[PDB]
Amino acid sequence: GDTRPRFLWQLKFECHFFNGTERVRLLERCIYNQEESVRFDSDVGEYRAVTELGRPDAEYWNSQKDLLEQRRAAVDTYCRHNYGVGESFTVQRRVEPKVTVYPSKTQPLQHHNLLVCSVSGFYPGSIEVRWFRNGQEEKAGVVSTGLIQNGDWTFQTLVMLETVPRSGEVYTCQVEHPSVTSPLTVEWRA
Amino acid sequence: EHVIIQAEFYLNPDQSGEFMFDFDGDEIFHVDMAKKETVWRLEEFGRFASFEAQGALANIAVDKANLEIMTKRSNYTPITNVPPEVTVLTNSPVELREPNVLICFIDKFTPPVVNVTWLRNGKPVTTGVSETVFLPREDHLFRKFHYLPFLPSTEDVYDCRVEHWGLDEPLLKHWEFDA
Amino acid sequence: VSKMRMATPLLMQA
Repeated sequence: GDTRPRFLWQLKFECHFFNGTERVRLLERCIYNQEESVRFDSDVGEYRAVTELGRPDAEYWNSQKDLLEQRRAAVDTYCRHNYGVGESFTVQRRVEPKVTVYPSKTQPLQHHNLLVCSVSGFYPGSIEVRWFRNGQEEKAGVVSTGLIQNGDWTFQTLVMLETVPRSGEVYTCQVEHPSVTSPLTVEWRA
Repeated sequence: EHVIIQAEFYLNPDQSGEFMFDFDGDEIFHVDMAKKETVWRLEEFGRFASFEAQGALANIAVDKANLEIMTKRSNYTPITNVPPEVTVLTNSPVELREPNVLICFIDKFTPPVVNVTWLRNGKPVTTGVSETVFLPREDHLFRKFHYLPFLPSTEDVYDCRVEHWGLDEPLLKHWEFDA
Repeated sequence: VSKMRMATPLLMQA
């Protein structure tokens, strides 16, 4: 069948923004297969061979100072321009999380069980989840899936709590996120 | 910190090209090479911004030429097939008979060529399903999402069959509800 | 405002 070698070429123009358009850094990187070969860093002002394979291109492009000028200016004409274009629906995007608490398994009480705090469909990805037992924060026995990207500009995450639930116990999951004025709390009574 | 990435790639001999913009790991839009038009990830995006898709093709042209120059300079050193990690999950906790979406998450792979089909009870599904193009990674591997809207039931099992040159055989990632 | 600008790839030699 089709058994030919494959040859991949990638080009990435990376605009890095710190404190908005206050501090900007342009990274133009060329990757052959799995190997970055040549790179432009606006902090440096010129191309640098990341590997020997990309040295011809670095020398070749650096020899043209007018191209270097345009590249340095790109921080404004390109990076800062695009930031402003999409800022409204990207940097300012905020989607409130849906928070649900439920026992992992159906267990009679007084037996080990995981308390699952489901936090799904939120944006952006910055988030803080906290477990409480009867008003007291519990930092031990917390297993997390970490931040999960859905691919549709939403994130989800599961923060689980190792517990042996007693009748009368109150468990609270507190969620903090840029999309809410105050912490979201959800209770589960054993 | 925020990061906007203009990501392009070209693959030989497949002759596959891609042009997309990325924001903090999410796709803003990509250019459909065949139709020569901008496709926004979220359609709302197209109401606040525009892109001359035609320019993306000029770039891909240069990329293709550069690839062949590079291919030769490397004495025809081919890419190593790195098989993907595959994960199936729902975009929300499952409630029997309550609308949901299965997410086939394909990750950490290269080259950006893959074959994905959903199987319900051993049979392909096409109705309602959608996918994303290949998302770029900092290690220069790729990321990809496949979706399948569905009503959870105790009577159905699902599989996300993934084909990639890095695999010795098709990879099935099972998902089913358990009472 | 208000269209996305793209950076252009430089061409190699030979």
